Amino acid sequence: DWNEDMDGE
Amino acid sequence: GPLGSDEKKGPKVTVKVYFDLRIGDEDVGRVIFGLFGKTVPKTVDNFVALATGEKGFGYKNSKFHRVIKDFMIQGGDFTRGDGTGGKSIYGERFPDENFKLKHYGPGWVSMANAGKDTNGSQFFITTVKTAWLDGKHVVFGKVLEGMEVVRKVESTKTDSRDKPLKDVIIADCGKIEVEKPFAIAKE
Ligand SMILES: [Zn+2]
Repeated sequence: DWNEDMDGE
Repeated sequence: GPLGSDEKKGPKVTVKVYFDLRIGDEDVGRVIFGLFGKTVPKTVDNFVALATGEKGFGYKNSKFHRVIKDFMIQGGDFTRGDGTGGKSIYGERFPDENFKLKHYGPGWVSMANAGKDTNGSQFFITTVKTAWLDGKHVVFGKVLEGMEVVRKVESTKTDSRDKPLKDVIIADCGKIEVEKPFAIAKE
């Protein structure tokens, strides 16, 4: 679900 | 503050919204929010649409109907101006999109609700870290400029039900395109 680039860490 | 560590940093701002605010008959300034449209796209699309007024209704001329110092300021009830109204661009209400983001500190922007899956147009702007709301209210933006204007509203005199004694109105509002989305700090 998570996207590092767009959601952050 | 080593940079490798630092880079490993919150969500990317993909669009901005401005509010020009008034307290009584006095202009108090502009607040600019950065919204996380890749993280909570549906929630951001609703807020931005209501800021532009593109659906024929929205935030222009509505009030911040509740102010609690050292907590938050709340508004977006453009139908009744007291917390019982408003509607989303998807219908009266819409579900919680995700709880990816937390109320990390002052200036975070989050959806008001009356329980699970009851998001409408009402939002609040934190003036402190409100971690007790994490996982229950959908966070979708952060104040990028004009935190001092937020603090002016926060400190406005209120009655016993936390309603400002002078009306705090969104005199104008709209969107500002962001050419190159950028990450902000989780704080
Ligand atoms: Zn650093």
